[PDB]
Amino acid sequence: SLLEFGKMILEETGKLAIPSYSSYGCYCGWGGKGTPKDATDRCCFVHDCCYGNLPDCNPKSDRYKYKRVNGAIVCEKGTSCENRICECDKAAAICFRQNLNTYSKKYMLYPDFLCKGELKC
Ligand SMILES: CN(C)Cc1c[nH]c2c(CCCO)cccc12
Repeated sequence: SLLEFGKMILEETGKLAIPSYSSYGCYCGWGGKGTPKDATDRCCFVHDCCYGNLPDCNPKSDRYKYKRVNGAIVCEKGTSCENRICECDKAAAICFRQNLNTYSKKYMLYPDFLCKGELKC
């Protein structure tokens, strides 16, 4: 659920999900169109696509458990939807950490009309 995804992001990057990653670029947040603006936005695009592979799951409200083995994020065994949601979130969190160096505040509250073009998952 968003509760877990948020904690995961804070732990990884030191930034709070809202508002560092809730209105960033074209895909971090509501976002569903155009070309991702940068690497961080690409993390959100892939994350959206990952959720897209689970039509009968509810990633926003479905809660899962995960532990930290010294750095490493380890998804704990739950229902199959829970396990797959967790893997999607874990990947996004790592992708965010990996691209912290290029995160630009000029992409926060990014305008909708500038999200142009198209990209299939
Ligand atoms: C009520 N509320 C705050 C819902 C909400 C907060 N952050 C969200 C993200 C962020 C995911 C982008 O990385 C995606 C989809 C929904 C939400």
